[PDB]
Amino acid sequence: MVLYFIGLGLYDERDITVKGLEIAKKCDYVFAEFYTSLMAGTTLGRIQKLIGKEIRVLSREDVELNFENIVLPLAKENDVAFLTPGDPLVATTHAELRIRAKRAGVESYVIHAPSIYSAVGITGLHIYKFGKSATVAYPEGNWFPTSYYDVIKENAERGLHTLLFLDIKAEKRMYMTANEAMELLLKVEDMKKGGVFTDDTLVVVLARAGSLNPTIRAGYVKDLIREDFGDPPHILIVPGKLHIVEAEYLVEIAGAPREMLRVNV
Amino acid sequence: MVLYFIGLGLYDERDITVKGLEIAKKCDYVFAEFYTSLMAGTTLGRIQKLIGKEIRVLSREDVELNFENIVLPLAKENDVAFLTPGDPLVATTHAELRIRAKRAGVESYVIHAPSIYSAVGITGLHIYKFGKSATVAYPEGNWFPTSYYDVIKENAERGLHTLLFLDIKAEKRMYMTANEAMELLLKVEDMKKGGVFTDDTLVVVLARAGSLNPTIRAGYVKDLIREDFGDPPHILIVPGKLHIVEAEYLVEIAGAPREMLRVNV
Ligand SMILES: Nc1ncnc2c1ncn2[C@@H]1O[C@H](CSCC[C@H](N)C(=O)O)[C@@H](O)[C@H]1O
Ligand code: NA
Repeated sequence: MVLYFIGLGLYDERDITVKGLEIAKKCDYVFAEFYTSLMAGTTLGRIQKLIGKEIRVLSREDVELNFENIVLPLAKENDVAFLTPGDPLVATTHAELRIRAKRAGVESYVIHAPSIYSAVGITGLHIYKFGKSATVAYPEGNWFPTSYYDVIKENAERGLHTLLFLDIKAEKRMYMTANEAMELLLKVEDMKKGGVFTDDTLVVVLARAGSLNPTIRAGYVKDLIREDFGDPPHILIVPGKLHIVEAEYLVEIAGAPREMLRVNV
Repeated sequence: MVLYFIGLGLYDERDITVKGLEIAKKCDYVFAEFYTSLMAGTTLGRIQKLIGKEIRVLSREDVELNFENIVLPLAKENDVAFLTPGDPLVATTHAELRIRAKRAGVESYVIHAPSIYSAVGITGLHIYKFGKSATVAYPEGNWFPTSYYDVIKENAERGLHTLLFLDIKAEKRMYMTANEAMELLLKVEDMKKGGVFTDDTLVVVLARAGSLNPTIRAGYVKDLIREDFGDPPHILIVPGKLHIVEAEYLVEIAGAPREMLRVNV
């Protein structure tokens, strides 16, 4: 009669909380999805070994179209867990799944875990300063989406930072690199001409948040657009005007260029 | 030899990540601060038991003025951990502590944990739609803070949701309730008369996120301002423009008035 939405955390199998693990171990059935994000520092096998339960993976269609006939039926007579990377309900559509549970007479509880939304705090950028967030999508066919560029413009205009998620093809396991993200934004700038993203724009790249050795880099596009940030996934941030302490942290921790202490503060 | 910034999570000792627990267990010295937030479902005793180490609690003064005198010295010859509620670098000034560590020749690592910043997901509000965040502070003497009101105005203007961290006076055991926050806001509205926060404003309250049964309520200020939302900690959220599914979740899960199902596009 109970469904537990349990977050898996940022990087590897140890990013799940003690509460989430203990609850997952007591569940009769455990489902998981890895289409919204992928746990780059571990594997399904390692996660299954830690939880000590067989994990049935669900595709996007399984969830969005058939959550009520795949997961909920079992949650009516047993304790069921639904595992997701990061913090449950961060993914836009996930919250609605609790409404489906209700309508099916199934109770649901949420067990939180670290999310990139809060983990980006490791860049030294003040969390309260983040504005609306967005996702950089690949252009294709006759479709060139550029809304993420407008998001950056509006936030920046108000001195706010912009958290940018990069495109991902979970199934195909193909990621968009921060490098590719920068190339696309430069292309959009050439069309929009809004002076929002140029070779002189200061950006921050975060890779493998959650690991003991994440990659945190900050600098100007002209210098970072060809740098090697390691294996995906990458997160790109376009910070608004920086608080002095933010710039110093980037300089001291992320090896940012001295220049930003005077140019972007 | 090294310093660990380890987050403890939202509610109780089990909100720490497996990674954080296993590392905390093998540290020679463990320090902690419990003034940046309230973990209403645990005690120092329970935390010490889980980690199996004695924890020396530091005050805001100990940290902000003497971190390099109390913590760092030991990190030069031992493995030290500094524990904090939620995520160590979120809505705190702890990021700056890493600079002190570096300048002292001490390498540091960060172990994230569930944070209120991402936990807002349980409100059903799309996380990407939150804009600049703010803190509602207790007026002090003739000083009556009001900046948070302008933040709400800026966000609502963009149709973005506003997350409001609430004040805390740890040494006085004082934790601002959502009720007190709304009262202060109504008073600021009377002074500024910007039509930003009135009795008809839709607000969302999230109390004791992280527990298995947090209080999640949504509705008009006039109806919520005197409602008992349970023990602290609380956060107040003032949504911007709602998507259909957001409104639906507020009604179905947060008990909002069914008329809120209708949205003014
Ligand atoms: N579990 C919880 N439930 C509701 N509000 C919470 C909360 N934890 C923190 N808060 C809010 O956040 C404020 C502290 S700011 C510190 C946040 C912490 N670093 C984190 O990552 O979560 C509290 O005063 C309250 O306003
Ligand atoms: Na945000």
